[PDB]
Amino acid sequence: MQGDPEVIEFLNEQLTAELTAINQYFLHAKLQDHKGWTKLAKYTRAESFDEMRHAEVLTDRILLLDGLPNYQRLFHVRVGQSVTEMFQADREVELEAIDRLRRGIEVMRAKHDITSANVFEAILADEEHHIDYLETQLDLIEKLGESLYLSTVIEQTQPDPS
Amino acid sequence: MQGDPEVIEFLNEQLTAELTAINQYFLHAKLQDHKGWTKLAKYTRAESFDEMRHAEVLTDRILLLDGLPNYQRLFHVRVGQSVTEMFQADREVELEAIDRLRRGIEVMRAKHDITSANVFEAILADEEHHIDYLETQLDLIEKLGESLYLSTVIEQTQPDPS
Amino acid sequence: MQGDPEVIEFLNEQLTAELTAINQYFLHAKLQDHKGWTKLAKYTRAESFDEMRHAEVLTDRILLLDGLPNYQRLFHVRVGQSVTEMFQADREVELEAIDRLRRGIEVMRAKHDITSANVFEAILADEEHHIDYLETQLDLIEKLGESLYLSTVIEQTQPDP
Amino acid sequence: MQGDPEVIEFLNEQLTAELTAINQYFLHAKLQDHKGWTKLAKYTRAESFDEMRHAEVLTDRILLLDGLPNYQRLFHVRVGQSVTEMFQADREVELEAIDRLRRGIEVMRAKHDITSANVFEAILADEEHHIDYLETQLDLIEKLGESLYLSTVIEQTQPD
Amino acid sequence: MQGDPEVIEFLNEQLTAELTAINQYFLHAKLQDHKGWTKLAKYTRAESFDEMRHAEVLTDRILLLDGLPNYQRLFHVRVGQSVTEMFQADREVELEAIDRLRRGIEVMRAKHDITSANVFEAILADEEHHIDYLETQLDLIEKLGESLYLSTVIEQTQPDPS
Amino acid sequence: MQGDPEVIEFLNEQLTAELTAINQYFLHAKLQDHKGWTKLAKYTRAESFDEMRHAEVLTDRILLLDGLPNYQRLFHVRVGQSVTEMFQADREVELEAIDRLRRGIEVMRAKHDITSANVFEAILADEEHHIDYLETQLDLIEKLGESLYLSTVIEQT
Ligand SMILES: [Fe+2]
Ligand SMILES: [Fe+2]
Ligand SMILES: [Fe+2]
Ligand SMILES: [Fe+2]
Ligand SMILES: [Fe+2]
Ligand SMILES: [Fe+2]
Ligand SMILES: [Fe+2]
Ligand SMILES: [Fe+2]
Ligand SMILES: [Fe+2]
Repeated sequence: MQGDPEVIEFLNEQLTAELTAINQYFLHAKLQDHKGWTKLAKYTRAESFDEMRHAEVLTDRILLLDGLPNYQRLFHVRVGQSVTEMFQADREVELEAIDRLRRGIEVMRAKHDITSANVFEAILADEEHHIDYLETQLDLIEKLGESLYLSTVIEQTQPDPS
Repeated sequence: MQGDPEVIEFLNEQLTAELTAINQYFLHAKLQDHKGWTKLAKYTRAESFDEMRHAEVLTDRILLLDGLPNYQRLFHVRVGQSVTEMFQADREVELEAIDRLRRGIEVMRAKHDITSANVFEAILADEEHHIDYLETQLDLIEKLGESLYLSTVIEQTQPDPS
Repeated sequence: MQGDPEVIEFLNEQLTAELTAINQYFLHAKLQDHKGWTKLAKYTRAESFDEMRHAEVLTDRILLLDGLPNYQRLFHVRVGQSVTEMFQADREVELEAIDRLRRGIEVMRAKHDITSANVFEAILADEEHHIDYLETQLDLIEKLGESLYLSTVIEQTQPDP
Repeated sequence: MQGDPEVIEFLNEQLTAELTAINQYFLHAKLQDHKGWTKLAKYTRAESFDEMRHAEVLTDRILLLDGLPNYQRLFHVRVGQSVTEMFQADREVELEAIDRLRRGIEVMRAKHDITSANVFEAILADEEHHIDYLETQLDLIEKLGESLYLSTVIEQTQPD
Repeated sequence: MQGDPEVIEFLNEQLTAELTAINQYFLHAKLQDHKGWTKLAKYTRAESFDEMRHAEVLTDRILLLDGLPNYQRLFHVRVGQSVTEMFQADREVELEAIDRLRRGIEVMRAKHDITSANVFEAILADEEHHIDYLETQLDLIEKLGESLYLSTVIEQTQPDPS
Repeated sequence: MQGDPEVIEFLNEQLTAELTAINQYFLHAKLQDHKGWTKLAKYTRAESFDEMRHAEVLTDRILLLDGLPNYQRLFHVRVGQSVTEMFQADREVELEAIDRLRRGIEVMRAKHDITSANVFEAILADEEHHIDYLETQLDLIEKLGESLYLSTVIEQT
């Protein structure tokens, strides 16, 4: 039971993209946390955890196919100062991810392999949901005003009592 | 046993510093309470209690060595009318405390003492966290605007543990 | 709606006296705790906390009338070695407190003000109770002696039961 | 409040080495779980999570000093097929980490810094404990024999 | 990993001192209980258990660093009759421990190892606390009087139900 | 009340032997725990605690007789690197202990003391039980083998 080499390379590329997503999301979460912004930090921390779960399932599937996952390669990492650059870079990486997912799902369904294809469209759906969230928040910050919007994520108003 | 005068005088100076910090922070919390701003008052109250604990432990340490803790003399306590200048004053007294503590801990580690060096380390860490929070707060208020930021604290607390 | 000066410096001076009292009481409690006299330390700590509540409410009232609280100045703080001198110092402090509080309460009661007078009889009642306790303690120490009283108060902090 | 270049660069190097260690531990854990050595898999997962928390505290400290942490560059990672070589790779990365750590702690204590010195002290202690575990396990495996140890570590109690 | 025998011999000295201290305190606790003196016996029991824990940490550290823990060497064990000389002997034992631990901590921190330095710091703090207790109780028994002091600890009852 | 010198000497020798056993058991327990043989370490700590309680009751009895216990002096302590040598060391120290116990029992019984006889009987029974356990482990290891015996006791939790 050996998979095709193109299947292995597609899984490896997706795994590399997931690792880059993990690193970028964690570094961002730390940046917003240091800036003091709380809700953004916790939401992106949850997003990073979800990406780690995706990496888990992908590496299990590729390991079952009798392959050697490569944990050495990593794509480029982008950092900015304001929230707009955060959202723009995240949108870019998710867009390239969706393109790769669509190509991979098409070819995988073409070349008689399904379970890998199934986890492919699962990751596809999750990432398209994340893109929708990112796009709607980008629109909201564009319309609302940067300072006025950021007045929302930060609040010290005794949240402990409940 | 009995301690050499250097450690005793450094501990007494530190005691004076934390007494000044306690008085300054309590007055800041009370004045913040009068102007209706709520959360800042409770945060500063917690800081005041932390400084009270620091003074208590330092007094215990100095009294262990058969010294004479001084409570007669204080430093110059200063007051502000708006948020910016009291934040600045807290930062100033904090920087002075950090520099003096670093010098004393170095010279007193050089003269055979660790336990009091350890308590100085603890005070250093707590004061460093306090100054980092102060600096982040100052940057946020300068970026966002005094009025808009002040709008975020006045009400809508709702402490209901039950 | 702000009050006249005479009331405000009366309150500010009373606050300074309270701050000196809390510092002296805390120092005495810490010393007696180190020496091994535990129950005395507990009582002195309770007294110090009550005096701190006094200071807090009194400065709240000072701020109420659009005042300018000052924390810079302090009265004299005295220290002792045996229980006798500590108790005597506390007695002198309390005597000055009651005298000055009475003069202040009457002088501003004669000037169409009530709430500050009210907090003043509250403080005065507390100080009268405290001076009563210190007086009876000193009298009992005189009646019995020194070593026996310490034997009564001293306890072994075993912390193993 | 800004820190010196030497301390921040030491922090960055340690963070990078630790991230590589996290990745390596996770990889070995997954391969151990694949072949049925479940107990080793649990142990490796616990160690990887501990390294994750250590990296989190390290990046918090470096970001405290108006630093710029890097998650881009990594060091080389190695993999193994049997227990002996993977254990040896673990031990050697631990040794290099502790050596760099001792040099850094001495330099920083000379350069008037305390909090970072304390956190490197804690990390040094934990890596000392972990290297002790690795060495004792390697010696036990050597004495006992590979087949018997593998028979010991097997679970085979999968519910379905 | 291997150790330079300086730290090994310092740890062995501390180990032997701890063992002899354990024996001394255990004997003194038994004797005070025989005299009917209860609370002193309980406190000595607790501090003897503390010293045993210290010895356990010491031997754990010496075994970790690839040492050979020697338990054959024992220092001098001395006894008394009244409370005064028992307290005095405890005081001098603590003083010797403080001095030896001081020399060891300085010389070994001058040798690029700090973990055993940290455990030495903890032990030093504990011993300073214990010697402070010894000094204060000796001073109070001197001032108060011996028989009147012993009247405070004696109690006439059956074996206390724990 | 006043005891006889010979029974006091026997009690002191017993106390010294118990202290030596405490030392050897604790050191052996730590050595075995450092190598991952968990269950043996746990049992050895249990035996050490038993020896401590035995030493404490012996101290109580010897102190009852208006005598002075001995703590400065202790017997020789022996350590090994494999399981067999420590097992034999425990066996031989227990053998010499049981011999001295029997002799002291006879002499002090002839010297009219009674409660000491009972406490020596209790310690005798416990030491005999420990000897039984040691011999059973020894011949089990001998017949079965070093490797498999070490394998069946490691935990790695
Ligand atoms: Fe994660
Ligand atoms: Fe994904
Ligand atoms: Fe402070
Ligand atoms: Fe308070
Ligand atoms: Fe008062
Ligand atoms: Fe690491
Ligand atoms: Fe014990
Ligand atoms: Fe100790
Ligand atoms: Fe025994």
